[PDB]
Amino acid sequence: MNVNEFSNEFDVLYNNIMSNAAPGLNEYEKSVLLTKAQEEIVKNYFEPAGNKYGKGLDDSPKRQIDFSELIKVGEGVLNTSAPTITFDKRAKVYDLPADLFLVINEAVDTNAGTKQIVPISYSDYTRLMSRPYKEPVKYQAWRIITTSINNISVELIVNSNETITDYKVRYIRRPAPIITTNLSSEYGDVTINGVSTVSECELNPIIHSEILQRAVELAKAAYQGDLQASVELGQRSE
Amino acid sequence: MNVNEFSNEFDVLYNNIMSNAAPGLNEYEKSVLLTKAQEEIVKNYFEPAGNKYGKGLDDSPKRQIDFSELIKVGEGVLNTSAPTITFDKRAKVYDLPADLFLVINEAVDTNAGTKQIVPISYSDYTRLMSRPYKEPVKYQAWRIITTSINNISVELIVNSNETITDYKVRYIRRPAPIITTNLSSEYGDVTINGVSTVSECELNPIIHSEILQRAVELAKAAYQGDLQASVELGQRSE
Repeated sequence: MNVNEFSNEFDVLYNNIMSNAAPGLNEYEKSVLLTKAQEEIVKNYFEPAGNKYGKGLDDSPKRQIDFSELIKVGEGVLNTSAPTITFDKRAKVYDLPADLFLVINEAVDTNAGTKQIVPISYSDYTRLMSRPYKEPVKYQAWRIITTSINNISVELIVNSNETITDYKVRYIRRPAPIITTNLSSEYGDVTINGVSTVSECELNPIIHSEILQRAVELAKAAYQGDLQASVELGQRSE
Repeated sequence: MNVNEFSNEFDVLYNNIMSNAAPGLNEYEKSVLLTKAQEEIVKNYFEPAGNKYGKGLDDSPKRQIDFSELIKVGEGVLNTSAPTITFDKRAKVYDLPADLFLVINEAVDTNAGTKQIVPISYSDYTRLMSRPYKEPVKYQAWRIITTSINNISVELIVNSNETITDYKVRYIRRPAPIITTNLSSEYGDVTINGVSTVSECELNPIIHSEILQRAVELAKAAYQGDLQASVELGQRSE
């Protein structure tokens, strides 16, 4: 659905079947609600417990087609420019892509061979560093996040006696805003996420209906003005 | 089969087929279990009562070929370097090789010809020195272990008016550890028997599968962790 279809069809649902019976939303407000709705839909359909089916990213064909146009593969760049301090002796700091939303697969190409990266929690790190050897298994590497400035920096703790030659990251790209008009034309300097012009949906058409319905629900709740409605539909913001 | 194949097939037999797969083992853990299994298999197979067949070192072609790659022949060094207190006034002290696991044959070349060394027990020593003669039979010599520091020292008793020219010892060499990967680490160098570098199995490939099976059994016994498993699988340490 083009942006013009998202605006026209919001009023067949929010505005009492385009009857001007409900309050009436500007195009900036519709754009804001659509952007928030798409963020909510992505977050809910990612986590299995966030949706109504109990199914996550790759738990059904529908979920696979939902995130199909967000999945991106990018390389990490060595953060040798800044001589920071790492928590681990053998940690090579790598910076991740800027348009990163959620990581789902990471791999590192060493001289010994490719090794799947395990994002290791702060408890497992303390548990595995209390042992004699203190290295990953032969076919894996660890990863912990470190001091990050306006980006995402990750320490790659690969086994000693090995050098990192590559670092591939497969992640969900940050969705672009949904904007139904040139905001600068009538609204002075309002931006949704830094873009003031018409922005289409960068998602598969399968979830456009989901996003529009969530936007309509959010609009109706924000206008009913009840605290109860706001807190109830705020549950699904995550 | 090389160390890589030990580790790969160890994973295959341990956790790559099991239904509710357990955490994979670190290479230090795998090397430890392989070395322990190696020593256990050697000790089981040297003693007939230690294995189900009732067959010892040389009781079948398989048992010969098992230790074929572990047999070594050396010479004992006369221990006149420093003074010492021999239990028997007419015994010459000799030092065995450091890498000695088990003695299976000894022989001494005197001026009166070669003589097979019979390791006499302490009760046999007491019985034999109660007789009027107190010397070995024609074509043999007697032996008892004496004060040993850092290596076995040995007291040889030959007939009167006989000088020893050399003392050959057919023994079983101490098995070298099986280490899958260079255990060098920035957090601390760990060793199996004092060596951190990669170490292949220096025994015949006929028992490599045997060592792997014993390693898997020990791994699963450790995984269970109850006193029962440790007690019943410690019976085979010997």
